[PDB]
Amino acid sequence: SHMAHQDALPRLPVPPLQQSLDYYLKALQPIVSEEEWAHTKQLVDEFQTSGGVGERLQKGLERRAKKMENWLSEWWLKTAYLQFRQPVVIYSSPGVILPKQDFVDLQGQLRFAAKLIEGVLDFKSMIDNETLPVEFLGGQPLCMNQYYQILSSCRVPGPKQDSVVNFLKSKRPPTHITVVHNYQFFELDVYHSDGTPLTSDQIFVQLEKIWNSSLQSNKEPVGILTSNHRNTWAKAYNNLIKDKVNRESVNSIQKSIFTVCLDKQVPRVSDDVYRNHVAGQMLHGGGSKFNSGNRWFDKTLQFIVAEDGSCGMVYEHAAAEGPPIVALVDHVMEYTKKPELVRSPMVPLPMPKKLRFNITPEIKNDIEKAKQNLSIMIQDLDIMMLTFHHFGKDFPKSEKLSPDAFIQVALQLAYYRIYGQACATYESASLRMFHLGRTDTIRSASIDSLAFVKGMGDSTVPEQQKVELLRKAVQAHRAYTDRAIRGEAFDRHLLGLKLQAIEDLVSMPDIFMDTSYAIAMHFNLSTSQVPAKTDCVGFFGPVVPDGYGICYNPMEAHINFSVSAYNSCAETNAARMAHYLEKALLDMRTLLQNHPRAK
Repeated sequence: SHMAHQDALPRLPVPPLQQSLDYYLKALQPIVSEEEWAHTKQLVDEFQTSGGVGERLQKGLERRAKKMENWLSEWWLKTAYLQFRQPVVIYSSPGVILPKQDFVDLQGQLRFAAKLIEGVLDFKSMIDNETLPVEFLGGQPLCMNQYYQILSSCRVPGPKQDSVVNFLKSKRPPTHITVVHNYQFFELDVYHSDGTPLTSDQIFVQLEKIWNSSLQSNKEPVGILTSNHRNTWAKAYNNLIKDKVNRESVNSIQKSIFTVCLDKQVPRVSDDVYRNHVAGQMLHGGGSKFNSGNRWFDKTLQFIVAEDGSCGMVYEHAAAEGPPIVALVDHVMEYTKKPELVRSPMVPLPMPKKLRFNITPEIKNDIEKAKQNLSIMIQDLDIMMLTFHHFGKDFPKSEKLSPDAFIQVALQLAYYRIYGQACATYESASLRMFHLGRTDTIRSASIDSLAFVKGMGDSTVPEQQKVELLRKAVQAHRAYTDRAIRGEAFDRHLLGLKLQAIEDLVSMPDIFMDTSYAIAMHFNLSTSQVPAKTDCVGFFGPVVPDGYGICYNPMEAHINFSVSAYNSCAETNAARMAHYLEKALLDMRTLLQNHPRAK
């Protein structure tokens, strides 16, 4: 946004080598054996010895920070996403379930979709004109770059690694979105010749034409191709665009401001699993016989409007970070509530262009393979949605405790109660205090959290001691969180040192081949907070086979939770985890309320 704002942003720092390594050792203590830790302790000493390996890699990073706007940006984008070859569906792109709407028929479905589209466009005008209010935290400026990467962008498959395209500020910025109904894509202009955007009224009319132009689900679901493994899709994609019309259709989709999915009616399911199924619809589409073919997962922003009133979205992580999504969601959902103005007469509108795909035996075969792969992926995903109604940010705030820290500690307690030990845990920290900053790691399994979880279930530890361990664990998490936001965390730094060595063509440092590092980076618990004003929540699959994916949005008086796991791992169970988490949150509240400070 504002040039002066961005120019005043500090550059991402390179923490002192001794600092990060000391923090690293501290974070390893609760998750590795005494034997593995003592060894890592030795490797760390060797790594930072004067004139040693680590010393040179550090200087390498320091030279890097001097020459680039952000020393970590490209590396992070490349290693975390562009080089990740698993399908983006479930394993990378987060899904979000929004408040269910009240429409009961197709007309209502199109009307809402029309309103949503207008809302996103309204948000876009602020981004285009850079009038989007600049943001701060604790009095310090926050980078606004993330906002200029979510619209008019798309991920592009590559044989070895993928890439991202962004046309928001190209010579001739896109003025159309893409609409997909019954697996058929349409190019819809949402701006009149004079630059003004179409009204919800005008949009509805265009959506009506699109719906009518694709009444049956009688076309191959080419879109489902985007849900396959990245190496597989890269090849199928190359073949797909050999045809001129296909290439043109793909191009229109890639350049579209965003995509809106008008989903088809799905079978009824028992009430107790309804939310779980809707989450599924937003994350992956539910399957080849449902709405998965009504998607283009390479697209950065996909808004989904279900037939039964439900709605949500799925965003591609390479190009989109959490903050901009939250802002867009809160803005759009409010816009959909603002009083619509009196209907001004309507002018003629063109027919939205259908983006056809010429099917061949090769493309058809690729589609069938994609259906099979996605069916396997979905069958292995175990999702449990939990609406914690007992309390929200209100209780923790009444105890002068950070709600996010409180939740993370509860999760640590729940995990320990089930497995009897702690595990590498990941929570995302925002690095927006720095120019082009994305994320760093907050490690929730710590010396203090382990002390608390153990003491909580130890009959020999007096409740008064248990409550003190609880407050220390929460305060310790809060401190880690604040340090990470200030660039004092160590995970991206250690990654940087490793990448620096790779680039310098030196032998992989021992500290990275260390078993302790492998354990440290294998997150059995991968979490994320969605601090939105809108009553919504996100979800994603676990980052490891034997892990859980836990997302939450703390509201004032309740907390929205999603817990995912893979069935292929017999040791994990989403429902069981959600149950323990609920009880953990409750037991922590009970302990605190019965053992207050002093009068």
